[PDB]
Amino acid sequence: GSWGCVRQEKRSSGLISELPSEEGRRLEHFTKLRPKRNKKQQPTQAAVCTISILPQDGEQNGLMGRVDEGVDEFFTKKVTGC
Amino acid sequence: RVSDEEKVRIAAKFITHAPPGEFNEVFNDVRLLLNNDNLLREGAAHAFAQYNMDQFTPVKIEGYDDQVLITEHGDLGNGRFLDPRNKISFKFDHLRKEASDPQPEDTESALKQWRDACDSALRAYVKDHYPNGFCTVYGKSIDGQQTIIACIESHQFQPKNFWNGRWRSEWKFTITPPTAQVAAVLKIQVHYYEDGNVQLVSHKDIQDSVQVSSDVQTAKEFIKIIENAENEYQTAISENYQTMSDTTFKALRRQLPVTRTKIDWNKILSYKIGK
Amino acid sequence: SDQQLDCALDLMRRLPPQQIEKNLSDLIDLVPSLCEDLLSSVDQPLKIARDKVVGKDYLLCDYNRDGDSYRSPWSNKYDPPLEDGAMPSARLRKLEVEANNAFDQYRDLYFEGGVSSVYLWDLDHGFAGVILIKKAGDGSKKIKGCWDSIHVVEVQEKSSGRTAHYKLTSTVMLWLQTNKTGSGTMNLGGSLTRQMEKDETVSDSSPHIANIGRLVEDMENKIRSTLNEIYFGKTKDIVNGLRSIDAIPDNQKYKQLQRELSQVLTQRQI
Repeated sequence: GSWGCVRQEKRSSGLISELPSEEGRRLEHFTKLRPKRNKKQQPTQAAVCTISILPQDGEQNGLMGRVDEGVDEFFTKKVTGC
Repeated sequence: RVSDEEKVRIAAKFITHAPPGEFNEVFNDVRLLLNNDNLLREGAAHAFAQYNMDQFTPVKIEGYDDQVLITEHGDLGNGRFLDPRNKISFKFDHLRKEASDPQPEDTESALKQWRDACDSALRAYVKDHYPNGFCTVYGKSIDGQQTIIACIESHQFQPKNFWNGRWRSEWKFTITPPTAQVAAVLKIQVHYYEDGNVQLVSHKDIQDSVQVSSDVQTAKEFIKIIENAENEYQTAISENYQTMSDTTFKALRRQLPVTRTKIDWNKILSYKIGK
Repeated sequence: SDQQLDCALDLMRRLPPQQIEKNLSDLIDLVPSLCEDLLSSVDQPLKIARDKVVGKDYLLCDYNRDGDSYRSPWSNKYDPPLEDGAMPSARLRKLEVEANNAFDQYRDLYFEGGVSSVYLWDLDHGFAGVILIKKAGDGSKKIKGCWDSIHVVEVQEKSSGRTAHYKLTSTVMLWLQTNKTGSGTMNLGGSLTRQMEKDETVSDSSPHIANIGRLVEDMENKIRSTLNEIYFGKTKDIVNGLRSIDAIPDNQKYKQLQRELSQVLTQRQI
């Protein structure tokens, strides 16, 4: 219908923009919709387990796997894809 | 270990990864989670833009009957996009649904010859295979080389029935007469979320070597490459569905116990082979 | 912040379930105060751990976790090693041992393999427990599949009666993946959740485990049917609605009419 960042070409208040995303936030809240929390510990910075086998043949520590592996070495960085 | 910059990047990742037709729900979630609108606005515009772009968001310019595809290739860079078909300039407002106040875009008209042929040649392909599909072909010069970029998008959103889906296909045609090279990526995403979260995420990367002839000729050669590749992709998908349902799924959990009758729990709780 | 938890759960119900682990972690980075609530309310792919003393695998979940360690249902020990980790009472532990044994049989009968783990904990006027089952298919086939069962049951014991109230909330996570030439990478995954509540008689011939077992069994049989329908039925149909291999007999008639009626309504409404 209408557009304008702030200059507003048309003679109107045009108070609508990207603002619609701040709001004043509602203080009221459910607080406790249902019974469930099971508060416990966790903070320790650690987590190791993983399964065993499932993924195709390729992992270990292969960081390679992108279009045009060679960069800043050949005459040009020509890429078949993007 | 923690900073507002990291939280903004996290918020941004979540937002740009919303499933098709559910951007707002995801955005509202992140907004309430981040709980800092000042930080949210830091990367909002960038988030919205990236989303619509990688999602090939079909948009309708002020009055062209124009369903055009918002992609990177059409990103002017000033906050406006290209409509290679109608050939105008349109400013896309990311929050609001509409993108208006267009600008004529008199072209370079160098690769356009090919571009205009493929475009409406593909536009036929799409109307034949995508129920609610749309397409956008880009004619452009990529560091010296001429390339045709056809983007196809198709979707079906039914939030009231808790599901949405979308198809995305991108074909890059780089010309090097006599014969040229092809590069594409097909993508499918489906989301079902009534009392759960199930998603089909699939994509196929293809590279082909094609012989380049005329203008209206190479075009039909392309639309042919695409048609065969996408039919093959879709075909392999329906087959995969078949195997998963008649082989893989049945190998996970039986429908009934080996004993062939529901479990006798009283028997499980006492009866032993020996201790 | 309860709306936050609500928002956190809605978000996980929309982001690709394939990345639940990375996303949940990020979600916690974003809202560190909800860490405990999210670890307990957000279902994640089941991880296997090896009980070295017994030489048997067990499954990991928030319910057998204490800090950064997890309790084995076999040796009742924490790993990595902890000093005074949370343990069920000696009497509940005994019932826990029996529940693990009963569900091991249940697992073998319905899944013919895989791993199961049951962990229990006491409540004010009853007790609760989680039943975990993981079954991965033939690792030699083109298509990989994995079933994760996560059953959380709450038992409300009645002072007088030996009739108890059972509340079962179950989630089955089904993962399917394939890396085949013709399909590139195809991943069909996620989960479905169902809840059930029932008052039931508790007796010597029908003790707590039997009642929980019957509920789990009925629940899984129902979810198995729904999974088959949704995964191989509904998502496939949505896929066929996005594209069609055969040329779709284009229809001019309805489309031509549609434009005419549309523009009238806009210049009447705002």
